[PDB]
Amino acid sequence: YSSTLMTADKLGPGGRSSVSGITATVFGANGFLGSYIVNELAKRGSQVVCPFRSTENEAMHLKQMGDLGQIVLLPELDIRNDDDIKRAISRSNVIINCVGMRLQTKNWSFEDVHVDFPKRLAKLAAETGQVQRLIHFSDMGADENHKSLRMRTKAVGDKEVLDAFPDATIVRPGDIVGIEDHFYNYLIYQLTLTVFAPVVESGSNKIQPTYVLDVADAVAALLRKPDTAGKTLYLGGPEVLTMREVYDLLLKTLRIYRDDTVHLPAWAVKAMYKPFDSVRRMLPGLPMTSPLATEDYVEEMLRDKVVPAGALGYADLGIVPQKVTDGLAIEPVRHARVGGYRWGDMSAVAKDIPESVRKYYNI
Amino acid sequence: MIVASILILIVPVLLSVAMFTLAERTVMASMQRRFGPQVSGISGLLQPFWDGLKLGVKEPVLPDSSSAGAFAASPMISFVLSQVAWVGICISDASFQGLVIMAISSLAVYGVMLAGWASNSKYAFLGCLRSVALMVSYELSLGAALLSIGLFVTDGTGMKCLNFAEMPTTPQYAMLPLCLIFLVCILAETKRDPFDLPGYNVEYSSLGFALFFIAEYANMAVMSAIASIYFLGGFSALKITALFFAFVWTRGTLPRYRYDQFMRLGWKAFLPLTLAFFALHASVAI
Amino acid sequence: AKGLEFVVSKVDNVVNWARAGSIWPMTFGLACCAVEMMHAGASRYDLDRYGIIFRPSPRQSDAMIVAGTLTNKMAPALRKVYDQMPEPKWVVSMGSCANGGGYYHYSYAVVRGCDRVVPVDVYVPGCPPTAEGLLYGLLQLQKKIYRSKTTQIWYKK
Amino acid sequence: FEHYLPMGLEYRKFSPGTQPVKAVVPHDSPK
Amino acid sequence: GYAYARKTTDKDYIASEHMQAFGNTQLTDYIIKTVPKFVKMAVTGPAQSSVLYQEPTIYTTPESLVPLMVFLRDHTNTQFKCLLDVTAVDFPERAARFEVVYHLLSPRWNNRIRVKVCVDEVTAVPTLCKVFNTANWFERETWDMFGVFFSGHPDLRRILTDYGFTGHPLRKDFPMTGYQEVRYDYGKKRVVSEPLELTQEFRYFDFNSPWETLNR
Amino acid sequence: GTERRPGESGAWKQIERQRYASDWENDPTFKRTPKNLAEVLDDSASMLLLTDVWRGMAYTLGAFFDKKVTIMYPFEKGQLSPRFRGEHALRRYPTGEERCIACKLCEAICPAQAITIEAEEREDGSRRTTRYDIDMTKCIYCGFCQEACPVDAIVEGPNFEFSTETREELLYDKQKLLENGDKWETEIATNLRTESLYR
Amino acid sequence: AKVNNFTLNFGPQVLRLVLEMQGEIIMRADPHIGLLHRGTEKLLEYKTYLQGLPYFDRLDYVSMMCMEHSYVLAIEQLLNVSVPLRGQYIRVLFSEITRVLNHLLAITCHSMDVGALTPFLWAFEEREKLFEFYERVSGARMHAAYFRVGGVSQDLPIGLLRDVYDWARQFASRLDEMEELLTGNRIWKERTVDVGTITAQMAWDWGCSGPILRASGIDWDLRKTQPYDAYGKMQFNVPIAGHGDCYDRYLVRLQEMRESLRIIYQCLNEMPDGLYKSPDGKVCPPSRSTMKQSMEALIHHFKLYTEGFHVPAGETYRAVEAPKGEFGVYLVSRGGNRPYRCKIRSPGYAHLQMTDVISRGAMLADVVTIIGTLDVVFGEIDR
Amino acid sequence: TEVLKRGFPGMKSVKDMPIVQDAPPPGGFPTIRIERRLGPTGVAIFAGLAAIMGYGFYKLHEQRQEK
Ligand SMILES: NC(=O)C1=CN([C@@H]2O[C@H](COP(=O)(O)OP(=O)(O)OC[C@H]3O[C@@H](n4cnc5c(N)ncnc54)[C@H](OP(=O)(O)O)[C@@H]3O)[C@@H](O)[C@H]2O)C=CC1
Ligand SMILES: COC1=C(OC)C(=O)C(C/C=C(\C)CC/C=C(\C)CC/C=C(\C)CC/C=C(\C)CCC=C(C)C)=C(C)C1=O
Ligand code: SF4
Ligand code: SF4
Ligand code: SF4
Repeated sequence: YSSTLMTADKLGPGGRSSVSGITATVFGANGFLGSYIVNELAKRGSQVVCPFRSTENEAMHLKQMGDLGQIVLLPELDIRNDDDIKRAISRSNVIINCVGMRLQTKNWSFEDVHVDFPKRLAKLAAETGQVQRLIHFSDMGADENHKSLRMRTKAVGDKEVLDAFPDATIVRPGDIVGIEDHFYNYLIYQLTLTVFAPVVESGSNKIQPTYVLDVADAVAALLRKPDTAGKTLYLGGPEVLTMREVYDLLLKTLRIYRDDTVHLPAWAVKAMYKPFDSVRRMLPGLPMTSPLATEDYVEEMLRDKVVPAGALGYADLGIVPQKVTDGLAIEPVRHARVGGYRWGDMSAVAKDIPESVRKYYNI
Repeated sequence: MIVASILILIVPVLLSVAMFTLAERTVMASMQRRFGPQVSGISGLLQPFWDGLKLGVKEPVLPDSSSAGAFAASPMISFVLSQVAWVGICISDASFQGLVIMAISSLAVYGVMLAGWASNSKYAFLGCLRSVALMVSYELSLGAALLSIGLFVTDGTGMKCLNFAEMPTTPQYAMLPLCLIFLVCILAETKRDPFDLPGYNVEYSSLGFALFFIAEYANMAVMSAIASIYFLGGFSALKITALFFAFVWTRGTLPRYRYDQFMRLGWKAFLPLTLAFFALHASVAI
Repeated sequence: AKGLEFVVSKVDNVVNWARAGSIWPMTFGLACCAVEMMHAGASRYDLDRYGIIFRPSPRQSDAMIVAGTLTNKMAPALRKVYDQMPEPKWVVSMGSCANGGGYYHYSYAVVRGCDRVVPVDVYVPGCPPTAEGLLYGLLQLQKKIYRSKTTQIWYKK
Repeated sequence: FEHYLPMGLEYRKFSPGTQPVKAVVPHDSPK
Repeated sequence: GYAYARKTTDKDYIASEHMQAFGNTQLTDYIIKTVPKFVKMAVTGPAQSSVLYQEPTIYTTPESLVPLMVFLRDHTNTQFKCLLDVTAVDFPERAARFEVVYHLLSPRWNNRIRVKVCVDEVTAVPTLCKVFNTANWFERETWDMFGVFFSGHPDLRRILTDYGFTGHPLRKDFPMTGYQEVRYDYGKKRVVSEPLELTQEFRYFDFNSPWETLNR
Repeated sequence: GTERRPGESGAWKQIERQRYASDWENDPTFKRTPKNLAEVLDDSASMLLLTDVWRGMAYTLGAFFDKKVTIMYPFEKGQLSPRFRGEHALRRYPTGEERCIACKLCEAICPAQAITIEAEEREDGSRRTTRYDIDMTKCIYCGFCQEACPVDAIVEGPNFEFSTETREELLYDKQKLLENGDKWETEIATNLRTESLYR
Repeated sequence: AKVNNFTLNFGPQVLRLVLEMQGEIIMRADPHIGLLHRGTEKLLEYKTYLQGLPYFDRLDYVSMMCMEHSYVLAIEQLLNVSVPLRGQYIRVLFSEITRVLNHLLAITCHSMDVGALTPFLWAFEEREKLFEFYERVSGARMHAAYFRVGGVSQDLPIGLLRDVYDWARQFASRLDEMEELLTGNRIWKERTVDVGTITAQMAWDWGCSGPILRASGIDWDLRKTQPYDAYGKMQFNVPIAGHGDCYDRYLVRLQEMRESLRIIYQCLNEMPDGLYKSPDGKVCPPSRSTMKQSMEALIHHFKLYTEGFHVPAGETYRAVEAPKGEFGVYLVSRGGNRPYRCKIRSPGYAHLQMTDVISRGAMLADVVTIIGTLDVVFGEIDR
Repeated sequence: TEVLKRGFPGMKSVKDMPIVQDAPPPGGFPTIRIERRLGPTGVAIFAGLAAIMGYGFYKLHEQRQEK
């Protein structure tokens, strides 16, 4: 149980054909973070079971991630049915929950996804007896006294999970950056493609964004260390930034020479977002609706979302988190700049380059 | 009533474009001793509609290195020009109707060149100039052919015009070589065989691509109607079908030219021939 | 509720009829198996009869047919062309070489299956498969497209 | 001009699994 | 440039009697006597051209490969105009483990010949690019597969293996499956090379009889 | 015809050569200059007014009105022979006992190493396999295993329509191969009643 | 002026080309190959001689049995094995059927690359007929593994020669209707005449063979100068042209199809009765009835299907007039049941090396014509 | 062993064993065509074209006078 999870059945040096001994069930495996977690587990020789609700075309990318027989795909998942949850975890000694929601729909509310399903999942996990680890994902700004509904339902579900499954680990990362993220992508869709970009108040609320590969490494580091069972970890990058600094960094990176943002009082932003929030129910959910066009985002922007003092973070897992503002994490937003990424004139350094290279590049 | 007449014109144009692209597949198959589309609907009669609906739910690829406005504008410009040219064929009474359609078809070059400028491909820029050079080179022979045609078009009051309702309703036997040159010029404008070497829509997907092909087939139908008006004694459904069958028949049986080969053909054969025929017809018309 | 769910199910029926009857694949004629794919497109079997048009660019392509062996030198190019196709897309692995390395499975230069680089929907077995066997695999891919229900899944989100 | 596509029984009249005469294949020399 | 179409009738013959007799019997002795310093060893064996004859194999030093090949191309009795291939064979038991092999064809007199050079891993062989134009790609492939360096080549670079491939695969001490393998990584979004792992390792079957006499 | 003309030359060096020198008149594959009026009219009716395009057009129009060679799969099939090498299968005697006796000859001859065999003795003393795998994604469908088998246990049957959706469905074990043989036994026996005259 | 060359990358999608242009005129062409290099020469060292035979079907996979032929002949020469008469006739007949298949594909793929689409669809139904001929004798439409050391694998089934005669009775009509679309057409001539000219000195200096060599005025056919099996008995002509043109190669290839039809007709009438396999039981496996009834046959069946025959120590190079030129195998034997070294010589490897000197002075739309007229397949190029 | 396969009851010599193989018919197959087998005079084509164009020009003159 302690460190018998990672040692007792480990066969091979740890590549694609090796065996790690982990059978894991990842809920929400076709999502943004879940795909990276499923890739992290399967590449080391673990069997990963992936139930999903969507069409098979949106889950086909998970089939590549592991050797023959080690990626198991279970379509038509209904999380209101306990039989599907029971079948999906029936051979697993690790359960990882990445199921979450950002907007409400006439079929699904925040309590159904953040409260009721994690409680029933923790109960059915404790019923089996062979599940040695339950990794539940919540947010850094989760709080029971939060005006935003999703943060409050997330904290309530964290309490229910720690109640029903006492050794379950609660993971609370900050904003996650990546190619398919929900943080820079919507901010770039707000800087471009709109007449103006509203900023709540002065934009001085602080955040701690983190990289998706560091969170994927954090899950494996949690599975290694037995002490982290039953704890709560906050995952945040090495830099604390305000939203105005994030907007300035995106405007400098995109090479946009016209600041289209406008600072607005919070009541004005809520008055803008109110007509498309009283009609969010009785509707099956519309494409290209931003998760920033809600009052819950406005309430989140009136507070800090950072790692608390004395909390367990990346350093207790042995991980030095990568920088988010520069390097490989900022390379996808550099592709959306005006004109294209491109190299340059490339002629100052081609002086003492050999003969065929300059003609090959037509310099 | 004008909006109603234009929409009632637009409906058979798009229906006919779908049936043209199906009929091209099936006639090309029958020349090659096969069947062509038969499964998709009874006798394959739903294949263009499922192609259109498949492209409708297809993902639009917007490259994040191009200029989005010109990239969107190029197939829209092509489609709009094809529809406007059809309106000029059927919902006009103008004195210089053939000149109007020649002016519209001279505008159709812009979609190719905007696609070449917008998309950041190395050989899209290379092929757009070749396609524009081909269309530009054969437009002059089309214009000189129109000059030869207009020397004999007079209405009842005695005024010379290019009005389509004043054209005679008998085939123009005196202008058979000019008719053949006109048909090969139509083949050159639509980038068909044997001039199909240049493609420019290599970066387009879904309904922008669909707009490109609807514009191409509608322009082919425009030029077919124009040739039937000028040389075949009128505009009719049978003549449209027969000329389309002839174009598919030529596409089945011939190979294509090199770039410099059709450039030499258009600048050393077709233009001097149309100009010499214009001088001869002007000598006759005195 | 019953009427709107019935309409949504019929929207899936029509969309699946369109997508399965208009598959435009992209040819990777790497090796031996490409000749049988040419024979599938020829007059005896007539892939164009089923609505299949071979397309040169990945932007207009609906599917990928890997017909031949994949080497270590060719794998990033295949991956790059796969990444340039738009959604929804499928991959058909054809013949033993693309399926699992085949006769070159223990070589220093060959990728043991195109599964290792791209995800695959339908596997056609043989060395080479016959053109008629490739027709069977493509009809099976059509059957996979028929069971999809996209707007019903969207309606219950 | 000889026509492609012969009609019925003018080509492959018998299937190879229904050979009309039994075959006696030599596998050794009499010497 | 020879074997021009000259007879307009059907020819029922191959070669003439005197030249075929000279090529099939006397060519080894002729080459040895005319240019003795070029030849270090000769084998007359089972005849590349046909199953019915015998044909020579000439061993030479790398210092005289180019003059010997020029002589074999341009001499009036040995007009070997076509170079069919250049390759190598690895003999790890020898002090010089490589044998570079050149096959030639004479369209003038329906003959063939084989020329060998023995070198180790660090002795360069002179290029034959100036003598025969096909020697370029074959020497590039021989360098790629065996690591034989051909001095004086215009652009000796690898032609067959992967772009970053170090190692010469046709050596006897190189493994059949190699050292690295290739897969796509979803995290790095790139096709990545990794150390080799096999789901089923290769089974080596040792069939060789302890009564067999032919093993050399 | 295969004749050449000065002007129809595809390149530039020969185009420059034919218009500045009369070396093309010595070559016998060239068409000669017309000598009188009627020959000039024949040459002009060749170059202008086409008539070489029209012969190909007449041939393709004749093909438009001709017969077609398409079969309507899967309602109509192609033509195969009893020697056809399709899906591998394991066979039984008419009693119901397996023919295979674990000799490991088919595993030795397999050039792809697509066969994996383990065996021990059965509880009645018989020599039988406990594992018989065929990796169908490694197989090359040569038929050498069918040739090496001395008891006709492994065959390649007449089935070619066995495409799957997962690759794990193409790693056949012993039970599935016996199920294939139990499915296809009568057809395999009919094929082998003819092919035993030759083998 | 000081005009630098404009370079171009031509296709990842398996030929990669790096061109240089001075406008519309090419100055250099550099093919980058190895995208189909699967290391078959290394893998043949780990196979027995029967095990490594189906590797050769997958080298020139348009022409399979001709690739098998040279490997089999190289083994037979070192083994000192004689092939019986009927097996030699069968080998010649199926070699000529193979040549007809290859030339059909090569000419129609070339004409499709130029732009003519119909001859492809017309010729592939004839290709389907010849694939049925392959399948009826070997059970495989393409990778037959039919030619073996000492003869062929199985006898001809009863009823094959009847159908081969029925196909050969109408094949000349098919070739005739093929030439009505291409031979006297001005667009095809303007694409092919005087494009990529090869003289005789350049052909021999660049190691050319096959129909390239005959279109430059060289009378060289390996089936007439160094004959193998029963090719010396066959009566046929060598077609000769003298420009070195794409057009002349197209005409030579059509005439070679006619001559292959002539050889096929001669083999259908002179097919003898007798053995199709060599009676040396220590090389050739026994019949299945003999194996189930005599002890020596079962021992030889067991040993030939596990260890295989031992080839005596030595070396040879043996070549065959493959439909793309000279295909040769250099076999090195140390004495074991496995080849010590097996070098494969392919004609398309030498033909593709010439693209730098053949495309000079041509335009971009003539590169595909040059590649099509060299008749290249990258399985045999990239071994 | 071969006598067990091809021999018949009462066979006296090993040279009497039957052989039934794929064979050409007696007299062989009939001969086939191998080589290639193959318009109007340009004066005739030009005469027909001139006749059609002359009729067209006459009709043009007549319709011009009527107009
Ligand atoms: N920066 C971030 O993104 C942060 C994320 N988190 C939390 O971590 C998790 C990451 O989710 P992320 O991947 O980031 O965003 P996603 O929205 O991509 O994750 C959504 C996943 O949950 C599934 N899902 C949602 N609702 C349901 C449902 N009712 N029934 C079944 N499956 C459902 C989706 O499946 P389908 O695709 O079919 O909807 C998808 O697989 C979430 O819990 C998120 O709140 C924490 C901090 C920040
Ligand atoms: C070899 O040549 C060919 C190609 O290569 C050049 C091709 O690419 C294609 C394929 C591409 C196609 C068919 C796209 C172009 C045509 C379209 C989009 C059809 C247009 C039809 C319309 C607008 C009418 C259909 C809509 C209706 C009926 C409205 C439905 C509404 C309701 C039910 C409410 C074909 C067929 C082809 O032959
Ligand atoms: S699977 Fe067989 S036929 Fe297909 S490419 Fe590979 S070797 Fe060739
Ligand atoms: S048919 Fe060939 S590849 Fe398949 S199991 Fe038998 S020997 Fe192996
Ligand atoms: S199938 Fe035949 S050859 Fe293979 S182990 Fe069984 S008995 Fe032996």
